[PDB]
Amino acid sequence: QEAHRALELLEDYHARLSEPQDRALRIAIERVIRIFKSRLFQALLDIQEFYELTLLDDSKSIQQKTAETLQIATKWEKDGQAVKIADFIK
Amino acid sequence: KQEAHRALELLEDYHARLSEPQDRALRIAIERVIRIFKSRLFQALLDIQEFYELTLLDDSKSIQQKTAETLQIATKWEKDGQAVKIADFIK
Ligand SMILES: [Cl-]
Ligand SMILES: [K+]
Repeated sequence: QEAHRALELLEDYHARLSEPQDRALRIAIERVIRIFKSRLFQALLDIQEFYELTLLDDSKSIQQKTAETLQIATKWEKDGQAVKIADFIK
Repeated sequence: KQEAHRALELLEDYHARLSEPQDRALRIAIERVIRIFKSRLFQALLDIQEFYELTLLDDSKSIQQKTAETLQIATKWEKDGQAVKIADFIK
């Protein structure tokens, strides 16, 4: 169970599922993989957006960049431990 | 450039280049961002590990049950942008 290889292992399990009676599972796994990649991509865009808006803008002082960096850490730390209670349609 | 896959690499590089003492508080704050982001990634990968070990590698579950659990997990992720998620909530 090495965390950095968890998706690799799932990919390899997918590759091994070739029997017709396992095909609905294989398609469901393909959907997990797609949605997981989208989660990772969105997470990376969170870094890209911070990097652009805060760190590359050479009109912001080091002090302002620091403040913005501290606020994003604070926010992400809260998000990290937040618990879902509901979702809303559309 | 903004190749998304390289976002953390570029952040790490910016951190490495912030070496003047008047930039040090910004350097420390960026290192905190990097730690917190890597922890987010690590928990996400544990979500897959937990699924793999508890659903897929459990030989006592039928294919039907494994399919249902697989669909469930992706649906939850799919709904996360419309989710109400409360920080520091009551136990
Ligand atoms: Cl995430
Ligand atoms: K998340």
